[PDB]
Amino acid sequence: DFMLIGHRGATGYTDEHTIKGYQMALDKGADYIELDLQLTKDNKLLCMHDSTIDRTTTGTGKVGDMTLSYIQTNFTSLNGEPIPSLDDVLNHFGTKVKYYIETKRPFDANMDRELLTQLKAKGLIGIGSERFQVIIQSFARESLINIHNQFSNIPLAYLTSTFSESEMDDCLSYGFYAIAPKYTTITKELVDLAHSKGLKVHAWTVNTKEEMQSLIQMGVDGFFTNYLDEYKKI
Ligand SMILES: O=P(O)(O)OC[C@H](O)CO
Ligand SMILES: [Ca+2]
Repeated sequence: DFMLIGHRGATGYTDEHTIKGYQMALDKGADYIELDLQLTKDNKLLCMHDSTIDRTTTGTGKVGDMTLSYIQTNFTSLNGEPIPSLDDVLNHFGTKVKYYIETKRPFDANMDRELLTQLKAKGLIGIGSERFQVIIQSFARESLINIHNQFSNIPLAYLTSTFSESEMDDCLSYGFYAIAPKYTTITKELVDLAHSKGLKVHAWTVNTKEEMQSLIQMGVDGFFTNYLDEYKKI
């Protein structure tokens, strides 16, 4: 009844968005590994939070300006792990793990298409797939609506830095499964209102046991954390 999400893998303990980090998240008790995706010049999907590789890799530049091959052959994560593609992660873990996958902005129909192509190739969506094995999240309503039009049974989470009744109503209108608000905007009254509308609430990004306890008392259905070991201390 509660979803513990490893934010970019196990970010508090190791490099974000590495297969080593995704594995560490699973080892530390995450229900879901969380991927952020950026579109390469050749319309492949890179596990990368920022539009640019400058902060987290040995390289620089916009992901959209380089081919997947150029990025993976020339650069590594800060501490030397490979920079994984969506394909690399799905090939590594297959149907053994649950994925919480963000389409980063700007909205791009090519990103949505490539995401659905890679998931379908592993049987993670469409016929015979387990509901909740993949949740897709975005700040871009356009990405979630486009995906919902193509694969109506994938649970979708709308990412927001606010938590208003108008946003909950939009989630209902477009058939989204969850609203995913910044955790400091959440109150028990707002969670109860979301629940009354048939929405789940997935809070991000909570990093202390005290703040985890507060969110659980408010009745959130899940949260994203950098520090999975803190959940075992609640
Ligand atoms: O860390 P960000 O910037 O992707 O913020 C959203 C949370 O990670 C939940 O996807
Ligand atoms: Ca994210």
